Amino acid sequence: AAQKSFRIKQKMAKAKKQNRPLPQWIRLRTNNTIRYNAKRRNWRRTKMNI
Amino acid sequence: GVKAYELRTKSKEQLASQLVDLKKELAELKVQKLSRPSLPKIKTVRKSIACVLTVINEQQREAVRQLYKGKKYQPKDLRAKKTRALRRALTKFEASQVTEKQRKKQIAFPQRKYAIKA
Amino acid sequence: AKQSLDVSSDRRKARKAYFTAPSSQRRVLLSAPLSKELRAQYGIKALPIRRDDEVLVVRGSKKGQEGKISSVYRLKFAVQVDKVTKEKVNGASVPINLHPSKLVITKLHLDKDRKALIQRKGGKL
Amino acid sequence: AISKNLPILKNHFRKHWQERVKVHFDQAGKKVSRRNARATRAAKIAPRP
Amino acid sequence: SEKAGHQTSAESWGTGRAVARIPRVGGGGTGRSGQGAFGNMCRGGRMFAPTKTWRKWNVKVNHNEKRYATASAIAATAVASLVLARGHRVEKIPEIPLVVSTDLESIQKTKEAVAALKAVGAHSDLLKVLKSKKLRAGKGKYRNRRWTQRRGPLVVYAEDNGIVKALRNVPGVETANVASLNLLQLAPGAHLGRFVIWTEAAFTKLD
Amino acid sequence: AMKKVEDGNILVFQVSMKANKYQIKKAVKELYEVDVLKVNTLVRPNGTKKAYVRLTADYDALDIANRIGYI
Amino acid sequence: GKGTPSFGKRHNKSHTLCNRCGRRSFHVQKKTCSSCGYPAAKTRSYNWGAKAKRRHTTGTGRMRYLKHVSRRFKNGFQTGSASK
Amino acid sequence: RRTITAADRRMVSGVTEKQYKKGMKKMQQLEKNAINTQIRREIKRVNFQTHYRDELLQ
RNA sequence: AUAUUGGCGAGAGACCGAUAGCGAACAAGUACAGUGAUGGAAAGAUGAAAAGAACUUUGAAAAGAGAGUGAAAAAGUACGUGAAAUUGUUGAAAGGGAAGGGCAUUUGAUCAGACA
RNA sequence: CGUGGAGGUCAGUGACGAAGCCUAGACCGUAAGGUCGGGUCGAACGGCCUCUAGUGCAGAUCUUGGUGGUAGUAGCAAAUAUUCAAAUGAGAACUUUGAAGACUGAAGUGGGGAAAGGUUCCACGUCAACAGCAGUUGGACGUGGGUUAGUCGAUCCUAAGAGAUGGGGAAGCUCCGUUUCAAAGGCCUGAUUUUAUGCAGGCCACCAUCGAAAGGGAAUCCGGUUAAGAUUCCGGAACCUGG
RNA sequence: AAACUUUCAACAACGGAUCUCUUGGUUCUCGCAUCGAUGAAGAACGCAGCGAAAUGCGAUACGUAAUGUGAAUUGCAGAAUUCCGUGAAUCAUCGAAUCUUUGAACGCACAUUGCGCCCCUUGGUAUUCCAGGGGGCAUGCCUGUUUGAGCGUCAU
Ligand SMILES: [Zn+2]
Repeated sequence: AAQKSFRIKQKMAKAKKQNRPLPQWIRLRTNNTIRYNAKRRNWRRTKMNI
Repeated sequence: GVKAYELRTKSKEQLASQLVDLKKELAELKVQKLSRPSLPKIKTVRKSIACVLTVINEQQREAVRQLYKGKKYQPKDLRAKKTRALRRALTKFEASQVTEKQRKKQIAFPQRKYAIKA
Repeated sequence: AKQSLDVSSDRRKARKAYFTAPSSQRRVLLSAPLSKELRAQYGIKALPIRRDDEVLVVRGSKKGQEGKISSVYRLKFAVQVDKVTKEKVNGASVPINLHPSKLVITKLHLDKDRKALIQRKGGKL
Repeated sequence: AISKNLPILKNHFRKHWQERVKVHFDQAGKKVSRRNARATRAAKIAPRP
Repeated sequence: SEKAGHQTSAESWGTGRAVARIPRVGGGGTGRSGQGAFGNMCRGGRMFAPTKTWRKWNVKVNHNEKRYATASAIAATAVASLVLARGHRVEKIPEIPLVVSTDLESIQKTKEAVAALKAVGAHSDLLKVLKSKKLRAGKGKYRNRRWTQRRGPLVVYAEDNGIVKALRNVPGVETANVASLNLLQLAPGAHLGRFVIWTEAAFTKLD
Repeated sequence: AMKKVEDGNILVFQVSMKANKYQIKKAVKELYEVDVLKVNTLVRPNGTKKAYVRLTADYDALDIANRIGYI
Repeated sequence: GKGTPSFGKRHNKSHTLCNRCGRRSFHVQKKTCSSCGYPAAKTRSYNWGAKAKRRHTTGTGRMRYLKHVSRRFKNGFQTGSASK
Repeated sequence: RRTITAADRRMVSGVTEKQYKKGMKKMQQLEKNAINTQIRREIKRVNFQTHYRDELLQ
C-alpha cells in the first residue's frame, strides 16, 4: 500500500529491476542456449505474494 | 595501475594518502560515466583501492602479532582457525600422557622385535 | 593398454573434461607440430601454439596457405590465421577458425619461458 | 492357500525384508583389501609375523 | 531407484466422473496437476517390477564340470577341422598342436614377438584381427564398448620373462599360463577350437 | 534535477542508504567546501537514496556543478 | 454465497515474511513460521517431508564457508605465506 | 547536455537498432510460441473441479 | 575385523537413452498454484564453419520473388532426419436413403518373364 | 517369426551413401514376417551359432502428447445513444480536436482515502502478441523520468490479549504462570575530584517485553510551482520540544 | 455432366514419432573423515563498462593478496610489445585479508531498516544536550580472583 514498510519496498525495487527483457548481446555468445527471459513478471498476470 | 610489491615499501601515511588520491579519481570517473557510455578505467581504480587496503590491513595485523608474541592469549582473529573439533580436542602433549606405572612397564617390557628362524 | 587405476577409459568423463577444460589446460590441447626443419633444429616434435607464430596449413580446403597467428580462441578451441580469411557477402572479411593439429609451425615466437620449455624437453637453441 | 501334495514350507517374509537385504558384492573387492592390510601391517612390523 | 515413481503425492478421485480411477496429482498452476501417476502405464510413473539388485548375477558351477570343459577345449585345439571351422587361418601351418621353443618366454620386445609369430605362420590370423576392427552396433558404444575385433592366437607359456608384456599390445593375441587356463580364452562364444601356440615347457608341464 | 540547480541552489546526489542527513551535510562540507542549510532525502523505488541539498546563498550551485564536471 | 461473493473479503493477510527463510509463512497472530519455526531455535524438518528437506537443506545455498573445508583439509589445515 | 541514450549504450556494446528490432521480435515470437503450448496442454485438466455441487435435484 | 541410499574424491557397468533414466541431460526443486503446511512441471540436436541471406524489385510494412552463401536451404534460427491422425492443390475412378468386406470374371491402369 | 543389448564369426554392408521414412511397384512364406527396386535422407548397421531380457497391443470411463466431424456453427443482445466535418495515418463505426445530442444527477459514472496491489503514475517511440470485432489508441511492447516533512503518520502509551525470567512440571519436542514461594533496583549531597563513597542515605517493593498507520497523543498555515511530487518543494508568516 | 463425398499416389501443410547422437541419470566397487559462538547451514539485499537469470562474490562486492604456469579475454567496445616480463588471463592452486542486514544469533525488540546504556575520541561555548567515528553490553555452567550476606559458626 502507501503506508508500507521498507522490507517490502526493497522487494518491490528488486522486482522492478528484474522486470526487463533479456540483453540482446547475450544471444551472440558462443555456446548460448538462452533465447528469452523465462522469469518475467507483470502485475496483470502473476502477483508476487509478499 | 598500482602494485603490491611496490606498496609494501611504503608507509602508513603514504598509503593513506594514496587511498584518498584514488577515491577522488573514482569520484571523478563516476561522473564521467554519466556523460559517456562506457568507462572501463573505473575497474582498475576499484581494484587499486582494494590492493591498497589489503596491504594496510596486513601491515596492521603483523604489528599486533609482533605485539602478542609469547603472550599466552592472543586475539581470536589471529589464532589459527582449524575446525572447532580440532581446537577443542586434546593437545599432542595432553594425549601423550601416561601414568608412572605405564611408563615403567614400557621401559621394562617394551615390544621387542624378533623373527622366526634359527 | 592402460595399467593404472587413477586414469579413466570413460567417454563421458573424458568429453566432459574436454568441453569444460579451463583456459590453462586448453593451452596444451591446442598444440601443434613443428615443421621438419624445426624438428631438426630445435630437436622436438610439438609445442603449444602461441600468437605471433608463423604457420602453414596441411589439411583442409585452405591447404598450402601460410600465415601467422592473430588470436588463439581457446573457447572455441580454435586459432585464427592472417592471410587466411573469407569474404562475407557484405564485402567484409572474417578470418578462419582453424584447429592447431592441422597446422605446422614454420617460425617460432621465441622468448624466455619458451627457450626454457624447449630446453627441458631435450631441445636446443 | 493349500493346493496340492507339497511340503509345508515356512518362509519369513511378512516383515519389510526388502530394506534389510545385504548382497555381498564386496567379496573380492575386500578380499584384496584384507590382503593389502596384511601386507602393510607386515611391513610395519617388518621382521615380526 | 526404489523411490522412483513414488516421490509423487497422489490419490484417486474415484467413480463419479468421466475419467479413470488411476492416481492423480492434486494442485494447480502447472501441467502436472491432474496427471496420472504411480502406475506402470503412466508417464512419470514407475515400472513393472522394478529391477532389484538381489538377482542372481553370478552363477555357481561344479569344479569338475569346469575342468571337464577346459580339458575338452584343450583337446579341440589339436583338431584343425574345429580350428578352421571356428575362424582361424591355419591353412598354411605345418603341425597343429603348435609347439614353439621356450625362448619365446624370454622375448621382451613386440617387434621380435610378432616376427616369431609370423615365422610360425600366425601372420594371417593377425591380419584377420587388425582388418576386422569394425564399430559396434547399438547403444553399447557409448558404454565403453565401441569396437569389435576378432580373436587371435593364444600363447601358452609356463614362466614369463617379458612375453606377456611384449604381446600385451598386439591386437587379438592373448597370453596364458598352462596353469590358470581359461575356458573364456579356449572356447570363446562357447565355440570350440582356438589357435594355441604352446612352448615346449608348457607342453611338458601339461602332463 | 538540472533545473533545480539553477532555479534553486540545490544539488541532487545519490547517497548510501546508511546515511542520515548529518553525514551528508559534513560530507558535502568536506568534499566540495561549501555550506548547507537543508537536506531532504528520499528513497527511490530502485532501492537507492536521493538527497536534495540546498546551499546557502553566497554559494551558487552551478559553479559547484561545473567544478564537479556535470553542470 | 460461499464462493465468488465470499472471495471478495480476502484482503487481510495472516502470513508475512519470515526473517529466517524469507518466505510468506510467518503467522502474525501466533508469531511462528510454518516452514521453520522462527522463534524456535530448531528448523522444522520432519522425515515425512522428505521433499521439503531437499528444498531447504545443505547445498541449496551458497555454502560461503563450508565449501572450502574440503580444500583446506586436503592440504592439512595449514598456515602462512606460500613460497618464493 | 545528454551525451548518452540506451540506444547509444547498446550501439557501443555491439547491437545496432536493426539487430535490436529483429532480435526483440524473435524473443516476442518465442514467448507466444510457448504460451501456445501452455494454453494447449492445460485445457484438459483445468476444469477438473474437486467439489462441484451440480445445482440440479428437482 | 564390522556398518554406511548422507558428504569429499575416484574407477567401472551384458543398465536408461530425452513420454525412458533422479522430479530435473536445458537459468529444476526453476516457472506456476495455494492463506499455509505443502504441491510441482514442460523444455535437448541448424551447419564443419554463421559463411545467419550483400544487392535489385512489388508492398504502408511483415513478407514475397530473384540473387547469393553452402556439399545440401529437400538445413533459413517457426532450423538434424521429419511418420501417422487431420488438411489443401493436381491427377485417376466411382456414387438413386450409408461405406467397407468374401468367391468369380469383364473393362482400365500396372508389373512380369520373355523360352531371347 | 520378430525386438533391445551381450560373447563369437562372415578378414560382412557403408559417405561411389548406413539406419530410418514413403511407395493400390515386384518376389518368398500357410502365417507371424523376410527380401528387392525407386524417391527422400545423411552415419552408422546387419546375416549365422549361442547368451540375456524393462521383448511384440485395437481396447483397460488406460497415461502423456497431438488432432478431427460437430462448425465458420451456438453465439459476441443487461447497464436509455449516438451523429457530422477536419487532422494524423498504408488503412479510422471505435484515435485526437471542434461542433451537436445525451447520461450519471451531490447515498453520483465526481473529488479523496483505509486494506490490498506494486510503478499500473508521466513522457518519447511503437502495435508481432493482449484489449473474445477493429485499432494509427491503451492499465499492453520497448526505453526512461518520477515519491523531498522538526509540525501528516509510524516510532511512544496501554486495551482485549500474547510472552520471557525465577520457579515448578515433563522421557522430551516443550507446558503452566507473568509476580509469582527470588538476595530481582537506582537517586542526590558533606567525602567539598581519593568521587570513592568509610559514615553518609532516605524513600513503596513497584519489578521484562510485544500489542492500535480508526483508540490516547507536543507543535503549521496561505499562495505559487511540475510532463508526473507537495499541509513535504519555493516565497512569506508561525509554533513545539530538547539544550 | 460440374460441385460435393469417398479411396490411392505426388507435392506442400499441421504435428513432432522413428533412426542416429548424448558434458545427464541410476547401480556396483575402492578410498577418506572435514560444519558451527574464531559465529555454521539457510535466507534477504547488493555488486559487472554494457546482465534479467544461473555461477561467483560482499561497500576491498563475477572479486583483493600470495604461489604456479607463462600471453590472453573475446558477444561488442575499450585498453596492450606491460610480451627475452615480478608478467595477460571469466586460468589453475590457495596457506593471507575483506566478509553488508541476518540467522543457534548474543543490548532490548522486530508485521518497526524501532529504542537504548558503557568506554575512548572529534565537532558544536559542553562532566550533564546534539551529532559523527571506533570498541563493547545475552543466558546456563566450570576453575580461579574480587567484593560481600548470614547469632550457620569458632576463637579473642
Ligand atoms: Zn521461516
